[PDB]
Amino acid sequence: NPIRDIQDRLKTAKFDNKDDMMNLASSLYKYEKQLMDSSEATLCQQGLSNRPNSFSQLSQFRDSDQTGKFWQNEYEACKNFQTHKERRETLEQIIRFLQNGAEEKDADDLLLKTLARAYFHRGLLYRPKGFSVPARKVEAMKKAIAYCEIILDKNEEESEALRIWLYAAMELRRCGEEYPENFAEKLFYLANDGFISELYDIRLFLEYTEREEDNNFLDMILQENQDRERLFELCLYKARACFHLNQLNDVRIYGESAIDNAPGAFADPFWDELVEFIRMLRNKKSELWKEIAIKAWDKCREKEMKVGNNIYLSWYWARQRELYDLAFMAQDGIEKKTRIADSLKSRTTLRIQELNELRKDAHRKQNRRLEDKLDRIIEQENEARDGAYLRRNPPGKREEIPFARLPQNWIAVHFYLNELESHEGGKGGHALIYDPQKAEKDQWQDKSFDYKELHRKFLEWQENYILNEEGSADFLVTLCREIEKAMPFLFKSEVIPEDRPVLWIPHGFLHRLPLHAAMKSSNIEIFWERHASRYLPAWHLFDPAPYSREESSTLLKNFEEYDFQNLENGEIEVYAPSSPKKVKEAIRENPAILLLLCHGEADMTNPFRSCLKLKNKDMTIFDLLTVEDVRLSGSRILLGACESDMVPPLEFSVDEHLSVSGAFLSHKAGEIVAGLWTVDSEKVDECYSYLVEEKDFLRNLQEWQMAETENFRSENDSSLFYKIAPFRIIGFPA
Amino acid sequence: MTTTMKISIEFLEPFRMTKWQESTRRNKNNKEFVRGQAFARWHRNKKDNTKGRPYITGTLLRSAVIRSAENLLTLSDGKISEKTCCPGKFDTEDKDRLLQLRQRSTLRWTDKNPCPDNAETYCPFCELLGRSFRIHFGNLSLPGKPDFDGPKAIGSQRVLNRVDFKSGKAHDFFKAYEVDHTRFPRFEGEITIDNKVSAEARKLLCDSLKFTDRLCGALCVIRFDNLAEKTAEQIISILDDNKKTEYTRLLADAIRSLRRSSKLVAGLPKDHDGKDDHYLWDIGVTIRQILTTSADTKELKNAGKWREFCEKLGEALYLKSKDMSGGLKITRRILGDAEFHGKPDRLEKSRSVSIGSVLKETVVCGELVAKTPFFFGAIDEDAKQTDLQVLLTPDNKYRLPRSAVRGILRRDLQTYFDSPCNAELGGRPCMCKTCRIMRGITVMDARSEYNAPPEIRHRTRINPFTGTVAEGALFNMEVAPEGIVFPFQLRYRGSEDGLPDALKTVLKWWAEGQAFMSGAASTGKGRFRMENAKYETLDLSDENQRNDYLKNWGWRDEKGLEELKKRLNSGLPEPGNYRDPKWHEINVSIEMASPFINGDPIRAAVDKRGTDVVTFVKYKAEGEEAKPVCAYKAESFRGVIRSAVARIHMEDGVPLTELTHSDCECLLCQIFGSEYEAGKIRFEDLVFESDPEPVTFDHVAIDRFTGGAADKKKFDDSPLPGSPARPLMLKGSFWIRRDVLEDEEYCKALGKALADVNNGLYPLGGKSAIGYGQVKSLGIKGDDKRISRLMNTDVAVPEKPKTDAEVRIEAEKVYYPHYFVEPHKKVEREEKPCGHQKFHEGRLTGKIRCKLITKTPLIVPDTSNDDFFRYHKSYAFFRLHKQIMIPGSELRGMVSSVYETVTNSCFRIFDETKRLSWIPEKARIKYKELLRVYNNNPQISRTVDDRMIGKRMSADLRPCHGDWVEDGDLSALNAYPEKRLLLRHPKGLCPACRLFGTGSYKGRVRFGFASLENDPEWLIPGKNPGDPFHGGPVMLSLLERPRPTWSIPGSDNKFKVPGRKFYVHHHAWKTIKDGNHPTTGKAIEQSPNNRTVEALAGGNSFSFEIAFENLKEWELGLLIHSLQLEKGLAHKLGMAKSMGFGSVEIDVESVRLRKDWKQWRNGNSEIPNWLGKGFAKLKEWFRDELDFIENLKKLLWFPEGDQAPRVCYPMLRKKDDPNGNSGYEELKDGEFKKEDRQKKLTTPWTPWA
RNA sequence: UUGAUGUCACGGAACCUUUGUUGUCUUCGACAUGGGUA
Ligand SMILES: [Zn+2]
Ligand SMILES: [Zn+2]
Ligand SMILES: [Zn+2]
Ligand SMILES: [Zn+2]
Repeated sequence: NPIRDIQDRLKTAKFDNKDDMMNLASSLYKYEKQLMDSSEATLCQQGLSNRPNSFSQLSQFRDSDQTGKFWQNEYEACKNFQTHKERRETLEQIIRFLQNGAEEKDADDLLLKTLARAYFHRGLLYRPKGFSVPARKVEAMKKAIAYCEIILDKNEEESEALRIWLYAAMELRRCGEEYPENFAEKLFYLANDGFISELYDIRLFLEYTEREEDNNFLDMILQENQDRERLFELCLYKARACFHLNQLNDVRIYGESAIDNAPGAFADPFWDELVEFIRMLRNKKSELWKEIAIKAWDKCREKEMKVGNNIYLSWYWARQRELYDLAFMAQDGIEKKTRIADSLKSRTTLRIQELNELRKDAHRKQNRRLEDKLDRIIEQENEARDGAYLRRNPPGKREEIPFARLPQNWIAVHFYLNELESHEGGKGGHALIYDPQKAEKDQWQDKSFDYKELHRKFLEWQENYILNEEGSADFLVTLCREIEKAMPFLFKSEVIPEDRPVLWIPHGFLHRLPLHAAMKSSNIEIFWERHASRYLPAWHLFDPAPYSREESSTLLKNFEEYDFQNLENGEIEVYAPSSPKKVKEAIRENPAILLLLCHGEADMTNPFRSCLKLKNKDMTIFDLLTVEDVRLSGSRILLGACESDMVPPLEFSVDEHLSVSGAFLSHKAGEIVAGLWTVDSEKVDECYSYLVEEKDFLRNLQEWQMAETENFRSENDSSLFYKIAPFRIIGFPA
Repeated sequence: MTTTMKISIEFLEPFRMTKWQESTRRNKNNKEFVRGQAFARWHRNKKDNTKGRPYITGTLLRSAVIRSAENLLTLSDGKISEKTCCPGKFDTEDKDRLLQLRQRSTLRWTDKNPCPDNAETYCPFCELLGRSFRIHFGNLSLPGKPDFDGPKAIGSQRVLNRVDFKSGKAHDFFKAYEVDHTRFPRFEGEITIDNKVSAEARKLLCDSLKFTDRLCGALCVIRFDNLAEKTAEQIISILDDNKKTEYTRLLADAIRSLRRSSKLVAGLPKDHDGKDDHYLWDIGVTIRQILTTSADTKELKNAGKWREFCEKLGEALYLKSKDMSGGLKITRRILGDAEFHGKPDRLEKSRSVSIGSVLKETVVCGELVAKTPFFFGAIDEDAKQTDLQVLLTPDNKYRLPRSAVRGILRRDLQTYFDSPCNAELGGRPCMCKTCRIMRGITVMDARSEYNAPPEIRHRTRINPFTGTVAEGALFNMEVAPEGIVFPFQLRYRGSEDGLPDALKTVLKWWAEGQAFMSGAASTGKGRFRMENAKYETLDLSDENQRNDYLKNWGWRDEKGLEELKKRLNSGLPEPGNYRDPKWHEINVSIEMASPFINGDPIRAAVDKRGTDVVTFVKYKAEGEEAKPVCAYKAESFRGVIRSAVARIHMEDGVPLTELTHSDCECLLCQIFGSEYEAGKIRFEDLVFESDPEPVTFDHVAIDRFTGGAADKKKFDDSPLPGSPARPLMLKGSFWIRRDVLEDEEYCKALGKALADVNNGLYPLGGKSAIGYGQVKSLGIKGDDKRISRLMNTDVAVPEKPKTDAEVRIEAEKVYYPHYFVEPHKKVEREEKPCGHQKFHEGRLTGKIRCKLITKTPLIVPDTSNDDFFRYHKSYAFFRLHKQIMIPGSELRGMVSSVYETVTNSCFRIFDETKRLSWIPEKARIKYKELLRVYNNNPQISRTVDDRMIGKRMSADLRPCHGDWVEDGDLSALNAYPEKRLLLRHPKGLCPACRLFGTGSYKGRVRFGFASLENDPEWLIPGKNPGDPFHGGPVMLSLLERPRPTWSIPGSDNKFKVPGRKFYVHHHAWKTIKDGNHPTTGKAIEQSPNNRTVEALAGGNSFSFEIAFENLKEWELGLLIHSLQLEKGLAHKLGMAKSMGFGSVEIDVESVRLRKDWKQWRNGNSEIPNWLGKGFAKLKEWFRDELDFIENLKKLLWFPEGDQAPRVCYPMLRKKDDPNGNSGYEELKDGEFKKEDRQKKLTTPWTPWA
């Protein structure tokens, strides 16, 4: 016990020796800290034996009389725990106890260094909240730099103080904040001092040599051992040094080694360092960044979580888009570029808070098979933050569908928006077409365009539509004209031959545009007059199947504002009181034709929380995904206004969101029909009545579009064209 | 040539200002400079010092005028008088030269392209823009241009945070200055025109100037036409000279609390006697005299001067006292700096939208009434005495910040829509429902007439293991009172027909009384209610209405608001789609049948009454006055409920009371919140359903050796009285979220905790060891029977066994009143006692029902009034609400003495410092203490002992946590924490201290009050034959202190303490009933030295309660034995035990045990087992050395019939007795020699004559 | 003390976590004085 230890130390005390005084002070401070925190040791209710001698010794010791050594030892005791929570709480305690002692004017170098290191570690341990770095982290690094600066005001060549200062400066540079003052001068004072054999100073030495053109340390850097646990850091630093030494073959070999041996979580700084290295090599005109970027993308694409069929999940990384921009430009083959572009579509990326929320929902829904994997991902991401500082390194694929599966009477069109290329002043857009009835070598084409004006017009139309609803038909017309003017190759008849339906696979904001309704500049012709159209969220969802066999229909409606004449008083069965129970029964019934005319509400933070508004209940899309014994193979679905209702406003041009279309695609639904924006009730009634009256859906949609576009063109009515426009088909049955 | 135009702007609210920066930093890459662009500016006369004045630039006014002109043009469909207006130009080829660009969407009213770049004429809008200087906007400055020392001379800096919605905690903030409009209400400038501007352009400029409604973050109207240091030094010097340095913090707190009024100085408390000899205010001149003259001085006569004087003294004393510590210095305010500014992007796309020609403004007016205390955090860095502080204006008035009101509106709108907004600072505006609604809302800043000082509450933290307050856990918080009324105003400019449905629903929620608007909402702070609401709609699309609005400036000054309020209509619209609130109210009713107390040392020291402990009282704002009322703290209630919830739940085998709860996700954290989250339940203060005044109860500590009152602080408390016949009713409510009410697990946990609290296991308030705060029942309402569902054999007890004590009583000899019981020389100590953090397995928790029956006249005087029957004093039997009672402290002490003697524990209460009596440091101190013996006594020299009385007994038998008796002074180690270890025993706690507790450990037994169960039977008939509830008087003989020198004759080392004093049972009260003396037989005469009392007779019956928790089988066996001793033994209780008064007997009748949280069992069929286990434990400790047990049984042997022993003290000499008995003078040189005295006094029942 | 064809800062709640608790019968009999004596 603390009292027993104090008694033992007091028994053998020498007033001229030092070690006795340090031990006695350490025991007293330990007892006082144990008194500070309400631990279980407070139940001890004894005193000290030999009262006169003990009192005399205590009085003499207090009259004669380190804090810094004790708190240092506490710090190294903290620096080898297994749990980040334990490390964090211990660091909080250490900082809280050291504040006043350091604030005292006559503070010592050991005390100030300990506090600075504690601040640096706590700043490193901070967690993310949203789209930007926390401010507490930056303030912690600033505090560490302030402590090092006050130490360096008095003393000049403190190795550890200079190292901590440089670590804080480099981490600030890694964050959005720019460098501090005198950074080059300090980096020059430490370069002059000497050479340390540490992974976490090799970065500083690499920066110094790359800045001041001094390759003296590269020999020592390259001649390091290979008996460590973070071998990828050695491989990357050796590759950089060899590149400074022009030993390009060695650079390459270290490149494949580093890419082959890499960690899982993206919180490790290794991935950011790799991306920075690739960008530097590209800027320096060395033609091996292409192969390095290709291999890095190939390694990186396999990190994802499978929830539900045809749906995948991932954790957010800032530079993934940039890396996928660097790999796309590196690739030369058109088919490989198409694969790289398709690697991003139909994928959901979430943050720590969203992952925790979905884990809680799964726990409430009793899904161990998913909860365990979520906990593994969360704890891995949490633990992989300070692995570089603490010298630790804790430890699938999917099949590819050949492009030859397309029929002989179809054309496939892919899209991809290269943000980095657009920022470089070039044409960021890319249209990648494919043609089955041509020579094997000449079966692919690459077309480029600019999308800045199109994005501006889309934003203007979206703002107007949100503000005044129907008072934006002219803006929609302008948007369609902009689409046609920005992609003129659709109307040349040599790239896309006549009588050949097209299959659109958009990427980014192009999902929410009517590409099938492009207007060519009073003679005006519409795109749909020449070819039909289909849509797919991604190419890897391609899986043709036949239709159903039994004949039946079902209607699920929660719309009291409008009564659908033909739909209700017709051939299909009517269920006005549509509850979640009856909805589940309908999905499990496997009908031939299904309709769902209800409302919805979006969710901008968690995509899985978007709700369908039913009678006295709200059914999230996640609940739709997690339904047992679902039978919908080879069945058509007509949907309603909910799909257009639960779409959040777009913010970034390369953003994507999941909806009921994807939810029903996960159930292998034969087809889906839905609108892009708020549809009209009477037009919905007429169109769906025609669609259920006939069998084929593509022919129905084409004939209906021609029938009503005749009436439109008879008078040039933008308000009517606004009603004709929002209609499309998703899926590809047999 | 040009023409000038004077301009003046008058703010209706405080406006924000930015800090000075160097010209090098004044660029577009500086985030702070870019952020501080819409505020005012500070100009320095010279850049060395901060002397200067503020100003406003003309560019901001130009931008505001342009925005107003655009709004007017879209309202008017692009026409001024006869000329159409082009949409203007906002495109620049060289963007790098522009410090700031436009992010909002420009308004659209026409389809024509802008004018040509080079043209001979321009539209009025283009002329106003300046595409041809046409219009020049000057700088706005104060009239006369005065100079101030710095920015802090006109305003103060305030922190403004951003609160996360999902969690409920802020992670970043920013700072800005604030200047009050009362002192700095107006600025003036000029506008110059080039004498060629069209009349249409001038009309548009005038209309835009009138339409501009706010600037610099405030609403505006634009028209065109030193004894404290000395006193602190004196007080500190006096305290240092008198060595009373430990009371500095308490003195500072008292002096600070005196700021309420100067009349409190005249009514400072006094000592018990009534003279000016207080332990705090008369340390010295004296502190009382210093404060008196300070209040007397003419310059401090003023109230504000007195207030600032008291605050300065408190701060100075606090800073002086802070440095006296000698250990680790912890800091609780840490790791909060998260300053962050928005970053407006420069690559933003340019957009244009058409909102339409329809526009309506809806005005809403009312009040905001504070139903509970509120707390708006605003901590000043210079004032360090108080931890948490509130926001006040420069004239010391409460404030209701627009920032807080707007944030609460945004939170409520998000709650209604059920869709959090994840927008980030910078970029184009967000386009969600909440942001769209909030973009058109305007709110005002209010203040109150009430300007009294704030009231401050203290808070602590309880150690779950030892049961006492945690070490170094004390902090205080300022709280504003309840009942303050703030004016309320709200304007919504939008295109919708009336207000939105979401706003209507939120306003209805506020009207119903769910405006949780302030901080500290967990402890029930800041609930408001909207009342006297009025509203109207104004259609600005109409030409005449728009012209009237522009002419009257929209009625924002008071002179227009007066007419607008006349035009207003009473009521509020009902919503179309109403959604229920997120919180539900639960009512609480508590019934208490015992006294109650909630300590507050600051009020105890400040109040005129000299009581040590007082109850908590809070003030209510009645207009511009205050009204104290007694209540129970919401913090204390929350702590009790949380402990009850935690102590019965476990996580992976670990009780929740042991976990750190830092970054935790346990049931307790999810329900009650944590540092990283917000709680889901809010507690409010409870108020009694009456206005009962406090009473006064006084106590005393009895020395175990002398038998008199130890020289301790005679203490008293002021609880609120209660009785079984007149219980205390306590009422209140707490709020619970709907999700918690839906969660079955949380409902079950809360129900279990409430059931345990209702069963009577968790007392409320302090001093519960003596029966204070016993909850009789508890119930709740308004939960739809979801939590109250869980809030829902008698064999004859064995009789006592016959005693074995045998004593021979002759009928010729006279005996002595008291004898000593010599204890064993072995005490069984233990270092670690049982913990309070859970209900340990294998231990028993339950209740005991006792039954006390009187056998001899009992006296328990009521000392509130010392002249009941008419110098000569008089007293009456203890009564409370006209009901005869016995306090629980008397029974606790009576049982504790016998338990200590049985278990052979330490002397629990003892006077170690007393020194008896009959160059080096030893000689002088003996001389200094000798003069006080001569100079103070009611009645060759003394033989002063060289050692204190504490050294005259075995070290094992001294108190465990005692005083310092060894040579040397511990005053050196006052600051250092190791002082306590030099006072405690090296081996731990004895069995008595384990059960009844000590100063650093909580006990495990609680004693309740006792009630008489029948009509009283008085010893003497009363004055009124028709009043059987009052008795007559009886005159007792003289009573005097004991003399310890009788049991310790000489100073030789062979004399030691003999043991514990005990009194015998006899029938000498018969002579006291008559007028005869006990021993001389003469008549007792009235004198101012003796007393008169009211006494009961035999046969009366009482009954009381004992509660215990975590007791082993052997511990409970000995406790029951100490109550029901034997058949033929009796206790002693009350006053005048030496004369025979006050022999009682206890009889146990029922024992009930606790099995789990719901099921209780009758434990009457296990008393023989516990008694057997108790005796076995004594055998192993003492095999056959059990002689103190039988000596105790001899002294407690009650005489039977056919026996009448004669017991009385001897007289001094043989010349003063009619009976011819021996005397003290001849007994000393007789059988009672010095070398044989101790042997005689140790044998029970031995005669002296 | 501003600079001009471009300022949503009424674009941001100082927010979140801690029982003034613990220990005490309003109790009661031996002297007091300096020398006395020599
Ligand atoms: Zn113009
Ligand atoms: Zn928003
Ligand atoms: Zn917890
Ligand atoms: Zn003890």
